[PDB]
Amino acid sequence: SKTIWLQGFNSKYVNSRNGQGAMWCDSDTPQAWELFTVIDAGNGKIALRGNNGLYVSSENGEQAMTCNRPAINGWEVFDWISNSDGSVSLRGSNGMYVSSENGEQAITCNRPAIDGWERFNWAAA
Ligand SMILES: OC[C@H]1O[C@@H](O)[C@H](O)[C@@H](O)[C@@H]1O
Ligand SMILES: OC[C@H]1O[C@@H](O)[C@H](O)[C@@H](O)[C@@H]1O
Ligand SMILES: OC[C@H]1O[C@@H](O)[C@H](O)[C@@H](O)[C@@H]1O
Repeated sequence: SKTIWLQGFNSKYVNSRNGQGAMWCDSDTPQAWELFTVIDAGNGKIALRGNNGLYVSSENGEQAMTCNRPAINGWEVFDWISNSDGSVSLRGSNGMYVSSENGEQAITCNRPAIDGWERFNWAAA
C-alpha cells in the first residue's frame, strides 16, 4: 500500500518523467514524479505505479525503462531484493537488474549483475 521514492548511485531520485519517453535517475529531490506505489503482484513480485497511474516496465531490456503501461503483466513485475546495507535492487522478468546508469543515460533493465548503479536507497514517502 506504500508510496516510496528511490535514490540512485548518483544521489538523484528515480523519475517517472510522467510517462513521456524514458525514466531517468535525475531529480534533485523526490516530488510527485519520483513517487511510486509498491504493488503486491503475487508470489513475492512487485509492480510500481507512477504519478500518472501507469506502471513501470522493464521493456525487456530492449529500450530504456518506461512508466506508461495501463496494466500490469509480464514485463511489469519485479523481484524486490533486500541488500545487506539496507538498499534495494529490482530484478526484471528477463533476469536483469534495474540500473540508474549513474544518471548518464536513461534507466535500463539489461545488466545481469548488481553493482553500484543497480542499488537504490529507498523510503516510504
Ligand atoms: O512536481 C512534479 C514534477 O515536476 C517536474 O517538473 C519535475 O521534473 C519532477 O521531478 C517533479 O516530480
Ligand atoms: O502476465 C504475467 C504477470 O501477470 C501479473 O498479473 C502477475 O501478477 C505476475 O506475477 C505475472 O508474471
Ligand atoms: O506480455 C509481455 C509483455 O509484452 C509487451 O509487448 C508489453 O509491452 C508488456 O507490457 C508485456 O508485459
